[PDB]
Amino acid sequence: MDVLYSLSKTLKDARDKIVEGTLYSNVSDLIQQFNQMIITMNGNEFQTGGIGNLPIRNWNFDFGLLGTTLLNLDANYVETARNTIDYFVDFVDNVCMDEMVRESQRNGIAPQSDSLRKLSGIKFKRINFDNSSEYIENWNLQNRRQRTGFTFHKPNIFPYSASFTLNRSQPAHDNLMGTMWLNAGSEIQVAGFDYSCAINAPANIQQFEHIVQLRRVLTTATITLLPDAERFSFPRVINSADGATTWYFNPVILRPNNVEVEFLLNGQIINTYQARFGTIIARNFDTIRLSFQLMRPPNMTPAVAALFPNAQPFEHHATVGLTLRIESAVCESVLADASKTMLANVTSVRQEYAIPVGPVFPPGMNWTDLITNYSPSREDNLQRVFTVASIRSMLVK
Amino acid sequence: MDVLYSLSKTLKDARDKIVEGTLYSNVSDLIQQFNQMIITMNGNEFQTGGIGNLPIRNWNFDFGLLGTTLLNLDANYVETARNTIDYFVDFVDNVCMDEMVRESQRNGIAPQSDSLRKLSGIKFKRINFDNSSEYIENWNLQNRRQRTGFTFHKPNIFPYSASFTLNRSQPAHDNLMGTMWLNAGSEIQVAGFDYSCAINAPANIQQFEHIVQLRRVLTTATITLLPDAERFSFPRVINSADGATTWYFNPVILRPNNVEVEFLLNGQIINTYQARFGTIIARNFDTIRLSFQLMRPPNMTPAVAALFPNAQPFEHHATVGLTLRIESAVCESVLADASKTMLANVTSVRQEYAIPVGPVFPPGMNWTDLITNYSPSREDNLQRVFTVASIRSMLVK
Amino acid sequence: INLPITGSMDTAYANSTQEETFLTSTLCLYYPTEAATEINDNSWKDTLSQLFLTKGWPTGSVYFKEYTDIASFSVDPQLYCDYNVVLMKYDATLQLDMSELADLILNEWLCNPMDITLYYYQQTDEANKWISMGSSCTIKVCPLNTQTLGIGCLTTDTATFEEVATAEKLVITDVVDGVNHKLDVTTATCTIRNCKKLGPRENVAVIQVGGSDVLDITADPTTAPQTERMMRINWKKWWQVFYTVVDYVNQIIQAMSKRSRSLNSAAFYYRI
Amino acid sequence: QNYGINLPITGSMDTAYANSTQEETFLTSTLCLYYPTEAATEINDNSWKDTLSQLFLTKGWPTGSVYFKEYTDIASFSVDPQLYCDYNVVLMKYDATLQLDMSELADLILNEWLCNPMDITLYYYQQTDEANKWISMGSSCTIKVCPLNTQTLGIGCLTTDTATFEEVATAEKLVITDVVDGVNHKLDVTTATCTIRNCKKLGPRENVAVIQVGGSDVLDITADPTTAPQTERMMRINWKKWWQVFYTVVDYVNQIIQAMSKRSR
Amino acid sequence: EVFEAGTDGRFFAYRVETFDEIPFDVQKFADLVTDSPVISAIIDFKTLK
Amino acid sequence: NLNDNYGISRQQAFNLLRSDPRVLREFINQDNPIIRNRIEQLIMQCRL
Ligand SMILES: *[C@@H]1O[C@H](CO)[C@@H](O)[C@H](O)[C@H]1NC(C)=O
Ligand SMILES: *[C@@H]1O[C@H](CO)[C@@H](O)[C@H](O)[C@H]1NC(C)=O
Ligand SMILES: [Ca+2]
Ligand SMILES: [Ca+2]
Ligand SMILES: [Ca+2]
Ligand SMILES: [Ca+2]
Ligand SMILES: [Ca+2]
Ligand SMILES: [Ca+2]
Repeated sequence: MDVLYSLSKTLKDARDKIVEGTLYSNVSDLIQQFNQMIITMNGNEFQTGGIGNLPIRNWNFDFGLLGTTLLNLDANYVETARNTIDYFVDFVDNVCMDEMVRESQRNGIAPQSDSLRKLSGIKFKRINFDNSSEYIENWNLQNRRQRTGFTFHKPNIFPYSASFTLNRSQPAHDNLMGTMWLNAGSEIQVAGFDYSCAINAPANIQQFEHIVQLRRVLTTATITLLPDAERFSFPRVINSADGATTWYFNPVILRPNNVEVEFLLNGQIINTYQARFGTIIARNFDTIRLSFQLMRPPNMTPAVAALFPNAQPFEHHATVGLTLRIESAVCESVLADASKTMLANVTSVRQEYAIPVGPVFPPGMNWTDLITNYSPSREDNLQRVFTVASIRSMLVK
Repeated sequence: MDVLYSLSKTLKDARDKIVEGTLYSNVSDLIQQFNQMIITMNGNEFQTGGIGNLPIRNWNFDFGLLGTTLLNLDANYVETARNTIDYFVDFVDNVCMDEMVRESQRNGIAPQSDSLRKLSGIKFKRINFDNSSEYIENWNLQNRRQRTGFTFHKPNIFPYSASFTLNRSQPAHDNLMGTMWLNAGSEIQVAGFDYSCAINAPANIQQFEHIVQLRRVLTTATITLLPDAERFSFPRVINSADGATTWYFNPVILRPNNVEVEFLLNGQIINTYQARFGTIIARNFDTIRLSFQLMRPPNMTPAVAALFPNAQPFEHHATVGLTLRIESAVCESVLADASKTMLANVTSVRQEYAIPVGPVFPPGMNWTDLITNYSPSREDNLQRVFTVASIRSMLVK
Repeated sequence: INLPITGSMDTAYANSTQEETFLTSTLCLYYPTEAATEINDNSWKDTLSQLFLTKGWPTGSVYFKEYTDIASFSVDPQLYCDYNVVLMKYDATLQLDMSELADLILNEWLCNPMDITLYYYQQTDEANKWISMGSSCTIKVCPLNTQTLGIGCLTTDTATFEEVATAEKLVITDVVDGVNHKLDVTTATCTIRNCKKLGPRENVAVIQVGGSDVLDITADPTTAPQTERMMRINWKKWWQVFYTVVDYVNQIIQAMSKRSRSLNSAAFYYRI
Repeated sequence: QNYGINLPITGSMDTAYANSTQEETFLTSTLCLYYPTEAATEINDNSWKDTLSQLFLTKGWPTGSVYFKEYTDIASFSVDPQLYCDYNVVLMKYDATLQLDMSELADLILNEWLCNPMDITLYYYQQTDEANKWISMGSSCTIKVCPLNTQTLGIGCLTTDTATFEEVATAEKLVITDVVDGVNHKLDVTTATCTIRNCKKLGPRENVAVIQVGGSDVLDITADPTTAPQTERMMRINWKKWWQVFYTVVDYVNQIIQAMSKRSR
Repeated sequence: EVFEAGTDGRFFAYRVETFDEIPFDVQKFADLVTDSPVISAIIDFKTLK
Repeated sequence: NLNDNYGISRQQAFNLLRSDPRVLREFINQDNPIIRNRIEQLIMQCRL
């Protein structure tokens, strides 16, 4: 894999650096590297494909070296170099498209797409130039096991769940208490709703708690915690649990008081925030506990008093909300984001070449069912395909 | 750690192979390894202990080598070898005890017991002889990432959980429907009981399901499934949930029909078995679903018709049971069994030298509360202490 | 039950309890004698049964319980059916009577007996009222003070007591909540009970056959609400009223929901 | 507090048995006895109620938690029994001629019936299960039934001549009728002095306790002639006086209330 | 793969080209006989072989 | 959608084209949501 990244990087740097008129003092090292790559590759025959609608291709490298005699590169040299480079680029794209599709429950880190097994030999190890990118660096590190980490902007770690929970229900659904939540991508919008506005409750206060349990630990998360969740703040017609009947939900927002956010780890508490909003930090957390309240206003104007009476009809249901969006984060494991096209490349390749469903990844690689069960085998294979996807995207975008 | 296992193995093989009358041809390689170890050790001063009742011991090595001039061994040589081996054995045992008692959440794989760090240095790497044992082998594999495996016989993977679940309950507990399970160590005994024998239910059938969600995956599990679980098959007097009142349970065992055992991994079903009892196999699974039925016999003789009347008293309660034992299995992680004593050695050391409760392990290392939350920190520390416990057990038993 | 319930918003579940009972519903109308008087027919019950049969209700599911007058009906209303409809005529001289009947049947009450002589009672919350039923209930009340004397009344002279009910069969009395009252009631002809208001009774539906909406179910004067199961009609004949009810019973039944607390025959629970 | 729903309950087997709720349930509950007039007649004392109350006070039941409610006779009691308390006891005298009525009383109070009304002038009724019976209360009920065939015609009876109907009751104050389940019946009843109600027997009422005072145990609660059960709250005694019976009840009131259990509905 | 069956309680699983018995697989024969076309055994395996 | 996500063989594709009940019910027993949704929609369109 390191040699695959090295091929991709030196081909990128050859298409960038080697241009007409440039100075050999700037590309001597890269030309020695390219010539060594050519030498190491000359005499090998590779096969690529053999799964789904991916064709079966054969590659046979017999090229000529690049002259070390010049001082200023001319177009008659660049043209030959690019004729040589386009073949390597097609070969690398095809290898990456062979490797992003395959899976294994046993040693997923161990390569597939047997051309890559061949490249893993000891006669190909002379190709390595530099491994600086994030994914390849974390690859080499996690192999030489150390404290690694990928940086993410707006990560997709929450599987899509839009659901509610009723702690007081009736068949007519006229006096309820409960909590609603949408956990999607990087956002959690939660809303505790009481139809009585905490009149029959003790101290005119009603509690709500929402516990989210991540499958992989994060670190150094920057979070934005705002009140007044939006998508649980307008009229609604929601179905019962059992699907028998429905019920109306006409919300009226109130502030959450004595609010609390606990970022935990293995049941232990790590960070705690009380009545703070806006930007917050979490140094490490596998679990989030939001705890908020609905406090009936002791004083009330005529309108709001006529909205919160002491009888059962309760045509305006009091609510207390919280939006929480993870903006940035850092994770030892590999996930999706709103910045990087690695998952998109992988899924697009699989969908294009009609890859049968395998033992490890879910059908179609739907991130919901892929993060609701993120077992080590899935994690390893996902890291591998994301790394070769980064590689392929350094060349063909 | 590898050098610790090396020390222990060559000391074991020295106490075994180096005996009167034997032949230098059989032990020359081991003697060269021993003398190399001595040359490496000599000049270093180690410290050991300093936690709980472990005394603080300072080890200074200045030894002589073992001759290579003889063909047959004599007692004048065995005696020297024994006086030189006893010191190393005491040193290794004390280091292993100092290491089994230390914990850390930060890099639990990296060594505590700083003498062991010193041995993990790069001058002490000439001591390695053979990393053959299963534990040290999986350690080296994990360091050089690969698909490991520990073969367990009767693994204690289930935490002790005896509990019931009532889906149709009353205050007097006179017509009940529910399921009762005892999940202990390597075995499960589940049983679904109906006091009406499915007279009002549709089609004269009642469905029961139990979903065991393991904490770690297993592979190549050999399992023994039988009907009519025993410990839920005689009269019982059980307290309710709140421990406020009790209820009686006088069973009558029937067979489970429409029985289905599903071994799942990541929610994807993997293995399915229908009406097959005896020795069965599961190849990869993180979850088990046992789904059986209680079917009212449509044709009944008088002695059994007098037990299932159409009235509420119901002094005989129809039941259907299932027992399931995981006789053998394989796991990429480390657990306890009915074959190996590593856990017992660890807990015995700790109970003997009175180690305070650590941040990671619970007090006394109750395997129930230590498998219930099998977090990665705990898993790492447990692999580590188990490995050094095996190492120590190879010397002192 | 204390335990929680869960749900979702994407699913199409289709998985739900199926069971049996009395044959999938019952319905009971409460119509005034005036209706059968105007009709002057002895087959109209069967006519309405065979009509309801078109709307789905089988033969042995619809029932009619004639009541002579609102007060007579208020005297021990024994509703034991899975759906109850109450046709009720408008009379401006009976507003309080036909609002007390509504506050009694639409809402669910938990009543304890009361011994006027041996004890002096009081109200705790804004839902702990005193309901009295019988043939002629004349009630009189004297509030008391911290030192167990009277306030504008005398513990001995019953004439000094303050009158709140005169020649009423059903009375629903709310007095100041937090003081001890002394009562004088015609215990020979009426029984008084200390009742507490609970969640509503979704099994009854009032239908004001006549004039505009007047029923103030909530004794507090600030709400004056109007529930889904509080209907109005404009009438000049009774056959048209019944045909309307039958043509639009599915909406009545969509507005009514079976009980939740328990089964019972009267309009209130007894808990001593 | 999700009423109107039924959810899976869960627990464990490691929790310990909690304290004795006795000496608190007595205080926060009420006990109602139902004795016959013959008892107070034999006794001929005015303060026997205060006496039994001061005796209960030793067992724990406070003064105004106990209630006594007389009834002249088993049939007058069967006429609309209204048992509204938290623990009911019913002392019942034995009479071989009243056996069926004092068994119907048991089948009516020991259990919890879900009762829908009935109108005979319009409809013809049929039973659906074996627990959907017809209970008739009043002062003198005279019930006659005519079963019908598939085509709405009688079987050994005519749908006009009420004399040809089949008689199951004759001037009974309480009746509990079970008929063949699957056939429509036309009914004749003394509606003026009797109300009939179509009732389904649900699970039992754990709030009452019948105590037969005399003869052997005969009460066949279950209408089906196979069970003939003896429930836990179906007690027997042998008597020659009544003071001994009341002292027995008071001394063993804890076993009685352990056999009983506060209601569900 | 050919799966036979009879009301008399016989069941033979074999191959098409080289008729050679094979262990009979219930839970596959059933899922096949449900949907897949079924054929008469006029030439049943005994006489066929 | 099926051919992309649940990668499909030549025979399964040909038989789904021909609307073959055998393979249709093999998928419906394999619990393929891409097909179960279509079939539930056929129900919700065959209601009335
Ligand atoms: C309801 O049934 C459908 C199909 O039988 C199933 O997919 C769904 O999961 C069931 N509902 C629940 C809550 O399991
Ligand atoms: C439970 O019973 C024991 C034994 O009588 C008593 O010591 C304890 O205080 C009781 N529990 C409570 C909460 O009173
Ligand atoms: Ca009035
Ligand atoms: Ca006055
Ligand atoms: Ca009041
Ligand atoms: Ca009788
Ligand atoms: Ca019957
Ligand atoms: Ca006859």
